[PDB]
Amino acid sequence: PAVKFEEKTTFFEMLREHTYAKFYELCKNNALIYGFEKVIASVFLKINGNLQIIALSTGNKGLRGDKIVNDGTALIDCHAEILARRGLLRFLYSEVLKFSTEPPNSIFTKGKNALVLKPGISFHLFINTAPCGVARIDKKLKPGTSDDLQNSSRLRFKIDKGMGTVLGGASEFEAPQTFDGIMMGERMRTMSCSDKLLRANVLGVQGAILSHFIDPIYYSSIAVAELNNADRLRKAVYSRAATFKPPAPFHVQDVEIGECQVEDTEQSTSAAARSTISSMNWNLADGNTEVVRTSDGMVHDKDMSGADITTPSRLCKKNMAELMITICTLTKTSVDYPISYEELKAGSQEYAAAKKSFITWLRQKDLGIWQRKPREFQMFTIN
Amino acid sequence: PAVKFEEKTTFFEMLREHTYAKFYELCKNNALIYGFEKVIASVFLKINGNLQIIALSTGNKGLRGDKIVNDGTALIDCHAEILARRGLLRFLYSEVLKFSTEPPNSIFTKGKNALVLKPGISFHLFINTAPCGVARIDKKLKPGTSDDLQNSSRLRFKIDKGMGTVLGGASEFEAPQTFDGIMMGERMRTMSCSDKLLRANVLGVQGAILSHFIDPIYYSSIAVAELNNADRLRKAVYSRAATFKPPAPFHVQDVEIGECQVEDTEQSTSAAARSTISSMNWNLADGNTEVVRTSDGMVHDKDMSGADITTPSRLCKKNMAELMITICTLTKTSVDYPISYEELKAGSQEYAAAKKSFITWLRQKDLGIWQRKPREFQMFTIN
Amino acid sequence: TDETARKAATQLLDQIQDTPGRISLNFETPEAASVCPIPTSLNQIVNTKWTVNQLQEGQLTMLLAQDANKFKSLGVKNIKKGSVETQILPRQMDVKEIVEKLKKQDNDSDQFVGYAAAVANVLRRCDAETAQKITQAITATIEKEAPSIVNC
Amino acid sequence: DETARKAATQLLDQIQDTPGRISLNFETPEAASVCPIPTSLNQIVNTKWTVNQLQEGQLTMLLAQDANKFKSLGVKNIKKGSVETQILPRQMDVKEIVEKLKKQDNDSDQFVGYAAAVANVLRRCDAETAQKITQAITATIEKEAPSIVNC
Ligand SMILES: O=P(O)(O)O[C@H]1[C@@H](OP(=O)(O)O)[C@@H](OP(=O)(O)O)[C@@H](OP(=O)(O)O)[C@@H](OP(=O)(O)O)[C@H]1OP(=O)(O)O
Ligand SMILES: O=P(O)(O)O[C@H]1[C@@H](OP(=O)(O)O)[C@@H](OP(=O)(O)O)[C@@H](OP(=O)(O)O)[C@@H](OP(=O)(O)O)[C@H]1OP(=O)(O)O
Ligand SMILES: [Zn+2]
Ligand SMILES: [Zn+2]
Repeated sequence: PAVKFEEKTTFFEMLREHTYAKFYELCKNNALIYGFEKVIASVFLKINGNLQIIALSTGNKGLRGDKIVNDGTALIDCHAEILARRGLLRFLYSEVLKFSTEPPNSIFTKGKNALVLKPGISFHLFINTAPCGVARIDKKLKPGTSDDLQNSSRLRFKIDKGMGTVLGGASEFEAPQTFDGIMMGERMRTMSCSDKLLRANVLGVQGAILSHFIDPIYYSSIAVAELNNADRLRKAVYSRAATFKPPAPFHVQDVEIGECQVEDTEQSTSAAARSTISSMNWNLADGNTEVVRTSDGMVHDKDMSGADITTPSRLCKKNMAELMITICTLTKTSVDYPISYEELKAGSQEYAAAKKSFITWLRQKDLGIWQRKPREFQMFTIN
Repeated sequence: PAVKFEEKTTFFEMLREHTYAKFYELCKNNALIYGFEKVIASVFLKINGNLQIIALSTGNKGLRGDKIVNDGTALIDCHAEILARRGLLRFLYSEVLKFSTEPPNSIFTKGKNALVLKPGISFHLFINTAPCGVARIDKKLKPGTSDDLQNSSRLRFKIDKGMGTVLGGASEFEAPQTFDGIMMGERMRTMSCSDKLLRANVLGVQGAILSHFIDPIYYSSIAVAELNNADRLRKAVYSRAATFKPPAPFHVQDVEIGECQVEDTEQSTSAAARSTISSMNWNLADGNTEVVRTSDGMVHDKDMSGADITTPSRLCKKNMAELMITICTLTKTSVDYPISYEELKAGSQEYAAAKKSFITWLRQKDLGIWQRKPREFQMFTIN
Repeated sequence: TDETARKAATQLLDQIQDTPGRISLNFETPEAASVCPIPTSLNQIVNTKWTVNQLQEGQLTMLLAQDANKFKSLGVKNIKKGSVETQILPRQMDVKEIVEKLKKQDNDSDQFVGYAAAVANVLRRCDAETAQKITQAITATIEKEAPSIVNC
Repeated sequence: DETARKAATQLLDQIQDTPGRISLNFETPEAASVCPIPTSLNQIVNTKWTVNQLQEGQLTMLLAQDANKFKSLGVKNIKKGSVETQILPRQMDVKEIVEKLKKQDNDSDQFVGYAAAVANVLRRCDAETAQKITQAITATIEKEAPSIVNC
């Protein structure tokens, strides 16, 4: 049962309890997702004391290097928080459409130059475990030496195999990743979930493509089911860029972290269920669960003859681009016909400038090198 | 208690008898370590017709996955033949100090570019049983497929809380180890004692840090009580890397392999006597025994009748580095500051090149991938 | 302890099961509101006419099924922006100086990723007849120079 | 049977009276035969050094010993960058390489597979033979396609 003494912590437990409660409700439809509770994350929408789960996802692995594609049909990262953010993006597209048909019905209202969230709307992220990277590499009460603390705050990246991250020391891996090189055998570097959450609180969670329509959206709170979790998560997520001054409208979100003070998920997260290779994601926008094979980053199914087939996931780059094109064609927004995925993302001057400033500031303050994917990942044309 | 059948090859018999006699002599000072002698190893200093034990150690288990540390205070490997090498390292440090003050008293002499061992002085290693890994076969390593002949030389490694030794590169082991990966329950891989003895025979026993002062030191012989294992022991520690040609200061030592006529291997302490968790080690340099808990690699003690105290071992990386800096300060050999443990080991140019060449050669010859520890294990600063 | 606190606790525990993922914190009584203490920074209570229950599962599918006439505009337009890297979309056209360099060069500390990339790039550009002459040639060189590595 | 047991009893005494120190009776063929050492380990040198001064706990005494009488060794330590040798390739088995080095529909994969096979063949080769394979491949490429590689 949902065991919690309803004192002094309840809200974040209610985030924890309702995440697992929704998960098992999804298992009632598709029992195939049994055992995926190892690493699960969710996003909640809060209004005036009311909560509604927006996106739910699980996963602790990523795309393998030899399975990369240039058409954007593969999910590069399948960690729980990343897929929760992607489902949140899909819900945001749905809400933008809802505004486009009935402004009163939607969470958005027309701002000065873009869609702005209505007053009282807040988004909260919950993770059953500490995000990989800086937030996990320390659990001791104190490090003692300040130097070992600052190298404990350096940017880290995951690799195409394994459930941990590798310290990307300064002046190392400055060479851009290449599509041919990764296919030749080189392991694909992808940034850790801690640095991805840092980016989410700096540049917003909405991403580059949604930045055409809406103002930046930030997580109001990030909840983890680990008992202490207090200073380390702050350092990993907000404090590293607390001195950064992003250009307008972006700002560094002073996100709040609240701890699930009982039933902290470590045994259910750090053993046994790691044998799974399939991740799943759910969102309010679609209302149904989708299971994605993490090794190749695509959702597989049995054909009409009972044989295995593959298809792109709804959270992939190509599907998001197609959804946004549908948004524009329904909203009557004029767009250039021949464009690529990165050209559309580069079409946001403010978001692109803020991202470049953030990466350059991370460069100057020697937090590390941000591991950009090869450009060929985003050169595919959509229409 | 009683040796047998003199006039045969019995120098190794004397080594075994004196190792056991020294262990039983250390029992009287500390009655806690009774029954540990199931897996015991020792190192002897030889000069002409005089023998002197300088390192003695016990243990057959290693560091647990969830108890790893980043400050280098934990003993990662507590196997008997490894803690013996660490005690030998401490003895060599003591001998370097003795050379600093009394050149005629120390075993070292001033060479062309580094301290060189005195003529006639040699070190001999004794192990109660066969080293873990290649040197022993009990189960499932039997004929039936000709491809298993390759596995007779391939590298093997240990696993935290695991038993026996497993081959490398099956489905998961072809990936780097990560601190935040071992945290939350990835299996930490430590190379088997058979492969570590191969590294000792190729790059020397002095290690990276002690290579700053002294030329490489090699075991003159390795003695294992277990009968008829001499052929396989020689294959595990010398033959499979005989063709390797390390840089000029290093060479592959043709270690003499010997066995004792009277021997026993039934003592394996795995539900054999009491399933001992802790281990002990003794160094001539210190002159007193020490007991560590291999589950965490720390010395556990009691004081004021009510407390449990965790204390780093004298063989831990932090203590070895502290001894190194004390030696340098005492001898006025200036060292850079700040400097990490990884930087200090990498500072030994000749040893680092030899180690890289050895690992690369092992990889090329399809012997296996040498499973390096995460860099976070050795990033701590020394001051 | 208190009966009101017990009632609020039972309310929230039952709400966990009645509709998972949907929460309604107690606000009908200030004492009963203490069962779920909102964080000080998250307690930004404000008057708004919109409410949670207006979110429906599968709303994206519902909105796509609507007719195109119901949908209004936002007064915006999207403009392409050429990436700072001007290199062409398929990197089959590796720069000629580059691909010659990684083939003529000797220091393969990149562990042959560069050489393999150059080999793939020259293979792609060559005619199908020239490509096959090249790849049996590379095969023969591999089987002749290093037979201990290939013929297992 | 003379002097053999008289030699043996000394070794039998050492294991009980002086644990950890072994003395072998040399310079007497009858006494030397009781515990013959291997000829590889027979490094008899007339050194002035003796093992008797290896005092137990010598490190403790030397550390508390005054720093004045600790003369310098001459050497000096300098850091070097811990080369981030992250294991670059995803390894593949030899039986794997042979098939992918043999496929004829390589152009459909844009020659990625064949080049990967070539790379991992080169990776597992020794430096001399890998370099010679490199020159051979460059030579056959320059011979077969001067049109594409302008040299
Ligand atoms: O997968 P996400 O974390 O959701 O973020 C991904 C992606 O990151 P991954 O490569 O790890 O998937 C890119 O980040 P890079 O790794 O390439 O830096 C990319 O960033 P760029 O577009 O700057 O390359 C972009 O993030 P953004 O939305 O800020 O553009 C992108 O999101 P999409 O998958 O939706 O493109
Ligand atoms: O004494 P061991 O238990 O065998 O420890 C060694 C030792 O490291 P320490 O100095 O920390 O004891 C090695 O160092 P050198 O032989 O080079 O002095 C080496 O470390 P590096 O290869 O990193 O230099 C290696 O570590 P690894 O396993 O990463 O190869 C290994 O440590 P483990 O005990 O962790 O096996
Ligand atoms: Zn993660
Ligand atoms: Zn062992």
